[PDB]
Amino acid sequence: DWGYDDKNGPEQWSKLYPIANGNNQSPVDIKTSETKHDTSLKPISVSYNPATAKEIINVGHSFHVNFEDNDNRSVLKGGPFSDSYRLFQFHFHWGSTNEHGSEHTVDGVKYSAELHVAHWNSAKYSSLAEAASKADGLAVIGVLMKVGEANPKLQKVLDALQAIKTKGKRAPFTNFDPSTLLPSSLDFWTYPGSLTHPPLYESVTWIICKESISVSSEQLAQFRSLLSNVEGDNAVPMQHNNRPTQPLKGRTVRASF
Ligand SMILES: CC1(C)OC(c2ccc(S(N)(=O)=O)cc2)=C(c2cccc(F)c2)C1=O
Ligand SMILES: CC1(C)OC(c2ccc(S(N)(=O)=O)cc2)=C(c2cccc(F)c2)C1=O
Ligand SMILES: CC1(C)OC(c2ccc(S(N)(=O)=O)cc2)=C(c2cccc(F)c2)C1=O
Ligand SMILES: [Zn+2]
Repeated sequence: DWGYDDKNGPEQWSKLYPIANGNNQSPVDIKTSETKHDTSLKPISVSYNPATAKEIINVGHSFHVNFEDNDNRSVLKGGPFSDSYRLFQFHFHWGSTNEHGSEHTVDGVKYSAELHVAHWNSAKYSSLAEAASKADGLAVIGVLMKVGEANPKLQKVLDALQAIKTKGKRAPFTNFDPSTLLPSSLDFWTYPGSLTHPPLYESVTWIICKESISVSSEQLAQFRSLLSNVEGDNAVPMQHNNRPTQPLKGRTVRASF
């Protein structure tokens, strides 16, 4: 139903998903003059087991790399968290052009694309499903991506894309540690927010990295070469899937630095 186009995109979401106009919506513009340093913030600690990598799948508006959810082999802790959060997938957002495709912005600056590494609170909840709509249910690391030099760490992901050309296509995807996609500095901002597309639950603690990572124009072109349609239908390229930033509505963005 929803999407990113002229008829079903972000401007239209609040019709079926009224929380689109909520007070903890994501993404946001991080104004660095207005962030608050939090000395009680601990360093971010991620520990992912490459063996938890399971599959890669075209979900129509995007593609996802899913991880096995059985145990806490791959976890995120530290930062603002009391609980350990279990990794369950990562994915990207990008734009119609190579220069304008991220979701979060920093001091009004839009980046080329964005990496999201999603986790759920398995310490407190029974399942991803139970956590999905709890204020403290999900944790997502966002990394801003800036077009420039090719990023060698993306290669395994990119090579898999030809195996998931149309909506619903899935392929095995194993032995990969997405922490290798993270920048060297783990300075970060954090703020309370939401999924950046429907159902838009305000269930997400966001961790946004201070440093960007690279991506080349040719690599972004591989993202856009995916199709949003089901095989057999007319081809619709997966051209863009980033949401505009949303008002902070009183929220405070905390900085670890
Ligand atoms: C909108 C609705 C019902 O939700 C999902 C979906 C939910 C959660 C996650 S995830 N990986 O947990 O974030 C990913 C996808 C799909 C979906 C799943 C596989 C292939 C596909 F083409 C679509 C849907 O059709
Ligand atoms: C299977 C999986 C991952 O789980 C949930 C989900 C489960 C339970 C609850 S809750 N907290 O019980 O209301 C909330 C969400 C969805 C889901 C995805 C898109 C739209 C939607 F409405 C639900 C999924 O695709
Ligand atoms: C609640 C639960 C498990 O989480 C997500 C989800 C996670 C992270 C982000 S994001 N872009 O990082 O904020 C956005 C959405 C979905 C989901 C729903 C519909 C389609 C889909 F592909 C995924 C879910 O069903
Ligand atoms: Zn995302």
